[PDB]
Amino acid sequence: VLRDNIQGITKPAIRRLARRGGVKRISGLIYEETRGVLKVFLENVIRDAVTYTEHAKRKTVTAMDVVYALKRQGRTLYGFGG
Amino acid sequence: KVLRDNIQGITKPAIRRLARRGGVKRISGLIYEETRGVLKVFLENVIRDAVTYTEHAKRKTVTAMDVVYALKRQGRTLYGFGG
Amino acid sequence: AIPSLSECQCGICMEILVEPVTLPCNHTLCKPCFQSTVEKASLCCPFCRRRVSSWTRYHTRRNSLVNVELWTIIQKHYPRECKLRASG
Amino acid sequence: SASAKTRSSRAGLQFPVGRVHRLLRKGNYSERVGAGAPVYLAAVLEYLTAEILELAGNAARDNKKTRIIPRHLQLAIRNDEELNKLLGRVTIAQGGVLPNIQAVLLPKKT
Amino acid sequence: SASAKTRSSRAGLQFPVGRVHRLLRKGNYSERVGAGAPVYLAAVLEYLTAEILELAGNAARDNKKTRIIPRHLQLAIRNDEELNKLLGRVTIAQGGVLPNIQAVLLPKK
Amino acid sequence: KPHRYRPGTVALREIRRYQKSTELLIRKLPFQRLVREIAQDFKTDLRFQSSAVMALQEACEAYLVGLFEDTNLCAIHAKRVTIMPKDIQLARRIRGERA
Amino acid sequence: KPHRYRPGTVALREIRRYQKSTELLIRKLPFQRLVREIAQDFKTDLRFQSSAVMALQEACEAYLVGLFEDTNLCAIHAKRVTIMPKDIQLARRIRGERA
Amino acid sequence: RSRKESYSIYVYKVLKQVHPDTGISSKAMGIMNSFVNDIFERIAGEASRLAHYNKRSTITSREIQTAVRLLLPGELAKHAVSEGTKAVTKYTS
Amino acid sequence: RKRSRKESYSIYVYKVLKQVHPDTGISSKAMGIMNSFVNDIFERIAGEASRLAHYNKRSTITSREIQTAVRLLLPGELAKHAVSEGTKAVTKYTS
DNA sequence: ATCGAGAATCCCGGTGCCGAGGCCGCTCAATTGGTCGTAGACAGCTCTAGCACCGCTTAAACGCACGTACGCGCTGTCCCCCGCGTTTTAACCGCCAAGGGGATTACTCCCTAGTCTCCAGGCACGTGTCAGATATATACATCCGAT
DNA sequence: TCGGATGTATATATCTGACACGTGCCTGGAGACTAGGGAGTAATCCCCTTGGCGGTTAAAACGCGGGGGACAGCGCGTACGTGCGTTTAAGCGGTGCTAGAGCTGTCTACGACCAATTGAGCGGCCTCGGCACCGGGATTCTCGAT
Ligand SMILES: [Zn+2]
Ligand SMILES: [Zn+2]
Repeated sequence: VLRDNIQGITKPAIRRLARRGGVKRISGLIYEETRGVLKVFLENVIRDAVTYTEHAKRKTVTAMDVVYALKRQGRTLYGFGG
Repeated sequence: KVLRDNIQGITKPAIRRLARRGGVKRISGLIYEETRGVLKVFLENVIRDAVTYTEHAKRKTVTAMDVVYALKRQGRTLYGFGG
Repeated sequence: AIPSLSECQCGICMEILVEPVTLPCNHTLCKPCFQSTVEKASLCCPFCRRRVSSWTRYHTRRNSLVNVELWTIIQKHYPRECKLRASG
Repeated sequence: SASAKTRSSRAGLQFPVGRVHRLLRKGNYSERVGAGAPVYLAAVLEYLTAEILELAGNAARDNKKTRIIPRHLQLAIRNDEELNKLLGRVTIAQGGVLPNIQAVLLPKKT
Repeated sequence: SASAKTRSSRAGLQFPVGRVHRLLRKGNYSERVGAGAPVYLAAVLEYLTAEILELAGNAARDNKKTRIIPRHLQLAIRNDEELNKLLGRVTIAQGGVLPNIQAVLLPKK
Repeated sequence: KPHRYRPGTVALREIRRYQKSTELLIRKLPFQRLVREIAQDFKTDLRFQSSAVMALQEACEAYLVGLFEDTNLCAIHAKRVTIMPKDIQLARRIRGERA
Repeated sequence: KPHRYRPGTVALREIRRYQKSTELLIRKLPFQRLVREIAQDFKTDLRFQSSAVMALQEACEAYLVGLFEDTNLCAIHAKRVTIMPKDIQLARRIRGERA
Repeated sequence: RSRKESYSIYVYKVLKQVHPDTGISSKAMGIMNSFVNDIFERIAGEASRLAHYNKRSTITSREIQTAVRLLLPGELAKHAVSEGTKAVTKYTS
Repeated sequence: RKRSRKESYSIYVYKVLKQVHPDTGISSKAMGIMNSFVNDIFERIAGEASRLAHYNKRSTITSREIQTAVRLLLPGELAKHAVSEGTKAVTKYTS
């Protein structure tokens, strides 16, 4: 059992992602909010993916079910099948 | 039966009323031009979709059901006109 | 006006009120009994047959269906008798 | 339930079952339709309709009216967020909007 | 043209037609499929594929590389206007992002 | 002493009046004429069911109401109470209807 | 007299550095550990293949980059260059996932 | 003439079963008819896509179950699946 | 045992690439992206045609179904070019 | 304006390595042919709602004048991310292990498609009537210049 | 803080047309029986996924100096809300015409369906070069000094 893993999204990783977005200056309060919104997005996507997988009586998830879950959220993705 | 610049038919008080339903107090004087523009662009998109549905069925009049179909195709599904 | 244990008996299962929940109709029933009468039944109040399904969602999203004041009163007046039902 | 009655009554539901089964069969969703699917779908529809109708009735009664109008449906859908999350993209004819004003827009207490 | 050959060749195409016809039939979209619909669909698919590969090849040549990579496809999709309008929403894996800096953000003396 | 309200109070009053009410807000004849203009620009000699025009107008008011909510809060983001065009272009850009 | 750049110039250099690049940004192992967190939260005893978590990372970083584009636009709206909370909440509503 | 097929009477019956006093206008009845049709289309399309994904060819009950779980948000989905399974069991027995 | 059959559009994308740029190669990842793009566009067009056919109580997916679906789905100039080239292809096939 | 030092960047060359592409094997899906039941094209007929016009009322738009809220620019202040230098740690690459379940095949059965007959639930139709729109008269909440 | 002024909520008559209810039938729904194939279930196998070291080291944490930028306040001069008189064109009503939507019936060329068939295309292996990368040199923004 492991817990308190939201901090795995480190400071410079968030800085680099926001920087790819063309952002220069980032206030110190941005990072916790980015962690929160990322957690919500993972919750939604994982919920859909595990629903798909549990349906097919498979106890391991696959990239096909992940991309299906993305598509169902109106977030279709290319590069892993479909 | 051609018509002239009826985009002015969407009068200033109409935009004012829509904005008041939009929860605003203060309206910039030149808001109206781009509000008309965005209304217009939405209109040719929806009318194109409805007209091509109507064309597909050998029909020369657009029905409300085609309109709601077209709105549904744009992620703007509508209720109260059948279907 | 504090009712005795007889009125503290749940109207359906004839058992005491444990973690009471208060519907808008002031009708109260135990949480195991509440679950048995909502998830396994037609989502109706066990007493007046009222459907508080919207209320159910509204107060289960925040997990605030429990009426804390009544539970505190009961545990103040019947601590051990309520602890009797804790074992299974 | 071994009753040889209509499937809606046999299953305890109130929406039709034969109609739903026909629509599933003739809607081109699969070449084969399971016997238990139409009743399950009718039950889901019954739940959603019952929820929205009771919310609209509560809204109308709170408005001191005895007949649900589209405004009542709009108010019931928007006031709740669960249904609003389910019905985010939809619009209702003669629906209107929730009466609200942003706190900054409110006048200062002078 | 009346010929005894593959339907793609008879239509002068390279995308499969019998396979596309099967996916129209066995894909459960209607119980009956017209004879000319799969040909039209294959033609449309070939046109779109040819256009997107042409743009990707131009981008790759501008990048001094003679091989197509997801970055080239991402650049080709984003830089085009109508292809963007068709595929603006979707995200491409390993595609990066357009080089784009806001004018206000640009340095000033 | 003529009576004149302070600037804003009647604005809030009519905001509340229009929000609580659900009547149509755009005159139907000009909207019908404009829709006919767009149609004849697309194809000539089309006919319009009144219900179709009603559906168009309902969709239009829904669009404008949503866009005005969005642009109002975008404008108040910049410590302002007056919505100017740049609010509208930014709101449409970040919504993604113009890219 | 040690060399010292003015604040922002190297930030712009690596604006270009991470836009002309295509590699993944979030560190792989902590990210997949977080994914496992969420999975075991929703349903216990779940196993992942590498392609699944790679696709998850792809979607996650695409979403975050788009959100950061939008927040940069919002910050530019308020005549600011430092992104702030309120920018993020405004973007999150305006795209339509929170209301 | 031709016969028109709709859910008007069923919606009225459900409303009277819930609200034995309040009526409903024709426009609201059309709203609910279109609503029922829309949810029908959403769930049926999701179930068809889902069955195609697993290479099945029959919408069993669990197909609609998973479709409702995916489409409806969590708690509404919970109550929906609960009494849907209850109704299916009642129909079987 | 023998492995199952996995369908892909690799060869056709390669053929059209050679027809457009005769000397340009393509990577496996780009090939998979192109395959997924073809699948997505095919699904979109076929689904739009399916709903359109169900809309007018029809039972056949004719060429007009696909033509109207393409007109609906692609933007203006792309739709016009696709319609023109598809009409050319179908008339050549039927001739 | 200028010029010079200093990190950072573009350009050029050699090495190499794995993967993009080509070739062989071959299995099963597209092809062809013919047949038959029918969805659809087409001709015909009806009659509804769409179109077009008229005239009247007045609701609303429009324009002007005005007074005032505030959007924006400027200034000053402070404070707190940025860039850099130093230290630490877990990511990471490579290798190794176990088992477990995803995937595959083969068998059996029972569950739904299909057919036919029969029959009543719902709907197009016609009819009564009260829920709510509309007008008029009230009291009351809220605003604003002024105390 | 306060007393008119004004828009808003409230109570009552009224009257009307959409709403709720009776009808017939008929057309779609229900029931019985058959057939065949889709799906479940047993087995199994081998691909891969989790867990595990262990050395390295690139990147993350931490500290610190400070200078760009956020933010509060001032001031103004503009732009716009407010209100009133004017004009205008929408909205309602009523009527008249009919093109075209909708419905019916008929005939057939289109397309589903099944047996035979053979080559298009995919699986597995081999290979030669396109680009990754290290190493070096010229170029090139960037900052301080006047
Ligand atoms: Zn109980
Ligand atoms: Zn009760």
